[PDB]
Amino acid sequence: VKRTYQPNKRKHSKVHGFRKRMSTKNGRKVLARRRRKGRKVLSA
Amino acid sequence: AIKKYKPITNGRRNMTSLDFAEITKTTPEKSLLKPLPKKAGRNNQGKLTVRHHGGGHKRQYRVIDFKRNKDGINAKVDSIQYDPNRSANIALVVYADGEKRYIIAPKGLEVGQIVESGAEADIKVGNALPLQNIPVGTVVHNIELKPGKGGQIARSAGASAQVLGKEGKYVLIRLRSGEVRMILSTCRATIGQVGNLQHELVNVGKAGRSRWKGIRPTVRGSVMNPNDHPHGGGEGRAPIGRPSPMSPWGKPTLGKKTRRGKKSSDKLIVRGRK
RNA sequence: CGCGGGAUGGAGCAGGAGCUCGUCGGGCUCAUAACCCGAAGGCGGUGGUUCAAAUCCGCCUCCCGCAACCA
RNA sequence: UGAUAUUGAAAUUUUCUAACCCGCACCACUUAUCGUGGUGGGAGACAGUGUCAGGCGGGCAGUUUGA
RNA sequence: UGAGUAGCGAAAGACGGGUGAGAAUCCCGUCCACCGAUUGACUAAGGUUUCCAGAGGAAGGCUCGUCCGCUCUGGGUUAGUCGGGUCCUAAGCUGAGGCCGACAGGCGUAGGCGAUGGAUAACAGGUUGAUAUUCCUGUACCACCUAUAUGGGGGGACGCAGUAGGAUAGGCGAAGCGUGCGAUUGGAUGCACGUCUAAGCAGUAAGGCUGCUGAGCUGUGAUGGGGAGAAUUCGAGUCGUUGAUUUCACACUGCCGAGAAAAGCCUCUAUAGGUGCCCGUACCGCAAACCGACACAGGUAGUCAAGAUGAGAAUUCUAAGGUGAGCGAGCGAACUCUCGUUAAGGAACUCGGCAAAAUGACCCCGUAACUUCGGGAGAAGGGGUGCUCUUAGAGCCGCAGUGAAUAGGCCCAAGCGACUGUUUAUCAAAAACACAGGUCUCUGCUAAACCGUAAGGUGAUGUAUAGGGGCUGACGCCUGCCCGGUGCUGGAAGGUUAAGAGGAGUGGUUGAAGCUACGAAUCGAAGCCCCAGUAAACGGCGGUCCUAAGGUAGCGAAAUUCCUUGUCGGGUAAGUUCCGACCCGCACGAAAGGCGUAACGAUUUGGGCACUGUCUCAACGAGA
RNA sequence: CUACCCUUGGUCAGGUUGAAGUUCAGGUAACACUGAAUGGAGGACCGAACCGACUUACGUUGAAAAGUGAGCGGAUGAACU
RNA sequence: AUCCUGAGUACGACGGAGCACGUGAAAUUCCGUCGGAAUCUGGGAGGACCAUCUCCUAAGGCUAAAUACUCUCUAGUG
RNA sequence: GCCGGACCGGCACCA
Ligand SMILES: [K+]
Ligand SMILES: [K+]
Ligand SMILES: [K+]
Ligand SMILES: [K+]
Ligand SMILES: [K+]
Ligand SMILES: [K+]
Ligand SMILES: [Mg+2]
Ligand SMILES: [Mg+2]
Ligand SMILES: [Mg+2]
Ligand SMILES: [Mg+2]
Ligand SMILES: [Mg+2]
Ligand SMILES: [Mg+2]
Ligand SMILES: [Mg+2]
Ligand SMILES: [Mg+2]
Ligand SMILES: [Mg+2]
Ligand SMILES: [Mg+2]
Ligand SMILES: [Mg+2]
Ligand SMILES: [Mg+2]
Ligand SMILES: [Mg+2]
Ligand SMILES: [Mg+2]
Ligand SMILES: [Mg+2]
Ligand SMILES: [Mg+2]
Ligand SMILES: [Mg+2]
Ligand SMILES: [Mg+2]
Ligand SMILES: [Mg+2]
Ligand SMILES: [Mg+2]
Ligand SMILES: [Mg+2]
Ligand SMILES: [Mg+2]
Ligand SMILES: [Mg+2]
Ligand SMILES: [Mg+2]
Ligand SMILES: [Mg+2]
Ligand SMILES: [Mg+2]
Ligand SMILES: [Mg+2]
Ligand SMILES: [Mg+2]
Ligand SMILES: [Mg+2]
Ligand SMILES: [Mg+2]
Ligand SMILES: [Mg+2]
Ligand SMILES: [Mg+2]
Ligand SMILES: [Mg+2]
Ligand SMILES: [Mg+2]
Ligand SMILES: [Mg+2]
Ligand SMILES: [Mg+2]
Ligand SMILES: [Mg+2]
Ligand SMILES: [Mg+2]
Ligand SMILES: [Mg+2]
Ligand SMILES: [Mg+2]
Ligand SMILES: [Mg+2]
Ligand SMILES: [Mg+2]
Ligand SMILES: [Mg+2]
Ligand SMILES: [Mg+2]
Ligand SMILES: [Mg+2]
Ligand SMILES: [Mg+2]
Ligand SMILES: [Mg+2]
Ligand SMILES: [Mg+2]
Ligand SMILES: [Mg+2]
Ligand SMILES: [Mg+2]
Ligand SMILES: [Mg+2]
Ligand SMILES: [Mg+2]
Ligand SMILES: [Mg+2]
Ligand SMILES: [Mg+2]
Ligand SMILES: [Mg+2]
Ligand SMILES: [Mg+2]
Repeated sequence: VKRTYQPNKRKHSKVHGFRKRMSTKNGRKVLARRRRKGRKVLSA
Repeated sequence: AIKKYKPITNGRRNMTSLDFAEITKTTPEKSLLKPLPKKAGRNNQGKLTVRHHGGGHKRQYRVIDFKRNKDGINAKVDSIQYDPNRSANIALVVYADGEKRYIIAPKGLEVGQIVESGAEADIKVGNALPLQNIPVGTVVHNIELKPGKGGQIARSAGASAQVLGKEGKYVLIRLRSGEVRMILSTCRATIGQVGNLQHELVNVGKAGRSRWKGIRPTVRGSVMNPNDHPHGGGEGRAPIGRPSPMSPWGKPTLGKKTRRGKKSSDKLIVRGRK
């Protein structure tokens, strides 16, 4: 059966990547939250 | 003329089509073509704002000269051609300086005819003139609403208007809908009636042909749910069940007039269409 | 099975008893009908409230309307 | 839908132009269907917009709908 | 605990030899078996070292393990030409100025980014444990470098179907050549394979179009290579037939639904030497490495496409190649599952013929009611297929000849829906939705409608033969009455009302004025009250009385009928279902359409034939 | 993932039926009309790939959190990808 | 007190808001719309408002400290 | 309750 996750390097980077997060105010809020929590990984 | 298909299949039963006899050239003028991607009833936000639009055959736009603002130069009708973007056929005309333009093809126009535009042009089918120089009683089409803007009225297949009178700086015209209204006398119109008169006689015949034309199915409100439509819900089939039939957005949709008041054309419209 | 409404000259309707048709007598007509003129004739019942009851109290004998279910 | 502000000028609703408006034409910025200016044309103290007011308003909302 | 219980995830293995502490499970060999429009081969995504060699056996592997996609150590991916960038644009995204918006921000012009498309120069052979159009060999091509010698136009550039051809690839046959082999089972002297070689460069060329184009062929490339082969040297590349799904080529014809852009490119205003970057390249890849928690019977785009049989990429057996499936050994109980057969009967089973049986290919006869004249139709129902010989006959054999496998069951009647299509991913595929067609209504264009606070948009680069919304739902015949109520449309300014205008007048305070709190006539819109019209608007179509008016046509115990298994007829031996009638319509009825309707249906319902383990009534056999 | 849409690509073994036109022949005053051949239309027919999911059996601490076996619907289109 | 001393301001009407205070007899402060003063013989406030008295002098600006907090640093505490 | 006609018709209605 076809499952929900169909990985795609380009789609992953374009939707969840660092530059996409930077492009919006709320995305920069995401990055700030992860930096505050101390995450090793900030984005895709 | 109209050709009626034999009932070889249930789909072909009662189906009719135009024979396209009046079409002389089956290919368009390359230099007058522009791309025309489909919007499918979706606006700049990406949201669907007009229902029942989508799909359909790919089309290329033909640049049409609605303005007819090339005066004093005779143009010869090169061909009559199919236009997927409008009900009327179009005419490829070649001016004496070699420039080629597309015009709405009027009824009775033929290959080799000479057309012209301007105040001094003769009253003949295909000639474009200001409404000030068109005699009363003349059948016209492609009528401007503002000088130099280009024809906006009576462009559909078989559409025409009759010049009724000349009052001051305005000309009284009767439109296809029956409404009689004033139009600035410096506005231009083309002599004659738009061709392709049998366009309206076509029996589409099957659902697929509408799909080719790009029309997606219409779902009746009464077979929806209450959260979708005021006509939704009810056990089994249901009548309207409210004082007036409703649009999907909760507005009365049978007889309720929607033309706004305080329009500048209120003083220009003499008789309503009804 | 629960709730409610009705019983008016002979007929259909009004409602502390009148309109129309029906009957009788006379007239008009060759005769009948139609028509015209006069006369008579009535609160479904059973008990009570009431100075006094078609009228109000409850019930009785039928008809009529809504409803008689969630399993 | 009315008042009032933007909002002016003359007759007695009509007129005018100059504010305001034009998903109107031409020109320039400019290899530009945006915009901004310029000129014409249309319209015009109306419209639009602000404030106040009356009306409509299951289109949408918060709730009530006893024992 | 359940319990040494369930399970150990589709299937064919056997033996010999080896290794080893230990072997059904690892390696080698022989035989056997399975796939083969694929279990074969090659691209892409995705994964990211899983790739290779040596070593190892704790844990992982549903058993075992000496083995591994596991552990340890060391390795492996080579490009001017392949794919991408240093080229082009599509949707879309972004956007200098700009427009809009409490903020945050939204939009948008020029421009820019952006392949799934356009442009663009390299082939063949060899080689490793692991890379190869990348390394090597031979032979090329492209861009640039050095020396000798900006506007116009065109083009790119395009759909779908079908047909007739040319060529080539590929298949087949003869063996023309070549290479082998030549048989201890009765016989013969026949048996089995091979039969090629690119880009580039010159010559040419079937065609096609109105000179331009054009598949392909020939030579060269190539005393090179590769080769069925013999013991490093030597070795054949020929005749016929068939023939593409490839290519000429979206060339030609036809059709309506009318089929990108931009750049590269075109056109008008030699030789010689040298240089040539970055990213990817391992491996898996219809899967044990991807998505499914798994070494999971699932899902995963494209390409290549052999023989016999055949219409076929169907069927069965095979080729190339790959595989024997990560628990086994016995036994051959019940019971369960998957298969095969079955006396006599043949739907008696059951809610219901559910399931199964039956039909089935090709060729020839032959084919009804009804019909929208197309259909219905493969209607139905019947005949023939083997092999040998002669040139349609004569023979031969079997129980049986499309001898296997694969390949419609059919008929009669009724409800519903015209039809193909769509739907509740995961209990409903339908009579529901859609539909072509009909009608009503809105909308004169900065249209109406819709999204958005707006700007900006969709509608539409459309313009009443157009666009939006409501209802109905092919087609045929048709669609009756009611405008009193509600809605909608149009009148009227008579009454009623708000802000605002207006100030009669009254009080507080100081005889006042002043300040102050109120404040009455009168004016002041839409709406409403009123009138009219409108039913394919919402609705309504009763009980002499009343109403706005009391059901026309057609249909009717119906997908509607409660009584009810109404009554009568047909069908059965027997029929609460079915069909045909009646009308007493609890409680049909004309676009929430009425009545019919050929064709269509994995629709619902009744009957019949064929057929059968559905059943009387079970029995035996195969496998898990 | 799924619904719908936008741009740009790709795919559909084989059989069957035989629409419109055209030509020839009859026929006419001229048309209508007719037969034969040609032609190859269709949300056409049968049926693989492919897309579905009607029935049934199995599975129901599954091989699988929706599957498998056998039949079944569509299969040039409102097709699938 | 001859001159100057903050004008679309103060203030008012309407609609709101902030004031403990829900429009209330609601003073006092602010916003939008519209109107709109006076000038030391002036102007504002003392909880509607008037008068008297009392206090003050809006419509310009600047101004440490006592106050709030702890991701930190230094030294310590329970 | 406020008002216009002959109760009717609009408006008003926060113990
Ligand atoms: K990759
Ligand atoms: K046993
Ligand atoms: K319409
Ligand atoms: K009405
Ligand atoms: K597509
Ligand atoms: K106030
Ligand atoms: Mg629509
Ligand atoms: Mg529904
Ligand atoms: Mg609703
Ligand atoms: Mg309803
Ligand atoms: Mg109902
Ligand atoms: Mg509600
Ligand atoms: Mg609450
Ligand atoms: Mg209770
Ligand atoms: Mg235990
Ligand atoms: Mg045991
Ligand atoms: Mg046990
Ligand atoms: Mg056991
Ligand atoms: Mg077991
Ligand atoms: Mg296994
Ligand atoms: Mg494979
Ligand atoms: Mg390995
Ligand atoms: Mg183990
Ligand atoms: Mg390893
Ligand atoms: Mg933008
Ligand atoms: Mg390799
Ligand atoms: Mg590789
Ligand atoms: Mg993994
Ligand atoms: Mg798997
Ligand atoms: Mg799979
Ligand atoms: Mg697939
Ligand atoms: Mg096969
Ligand atoms: Mg395994
Ligand atoms: Mg038997
Ligand atoms: Mg037998
Ligand atoms: Mg039998
Ligand atoms: Mg039986
Ligand atoms: Mg029985
Ligand atoms: Mg069956
Ligand atoms: Mg067969
Ligand atoms: Mg259907
Ligand atoms: Mg269907
Ligand atoms: Mg379901
Ligand atoms: Mg289902
Ligand atoms: Mg319907
Ligand atoms: Mg009326
Ligand atoms: Mg009427
Ligand atoms: Mg009943
Ligand atoms: Mg009905
Ligand atoms: Mg009707
Ligand atoms: Mg109706
Ligand atoms: Mg119907
Ligand atoms: Mg059967
Ligand atoms: Mg067994
Ligand atoms: Mg293929
Ligand atoms: Mg079909
Ligand atoms: Mg089929
Ligand atoms: Mg589905
Ligand atoms: Mg299946
Ligand atoms: Mg079928
Ligand atoms: Mg004050
Ligand atoms: Mg001051």
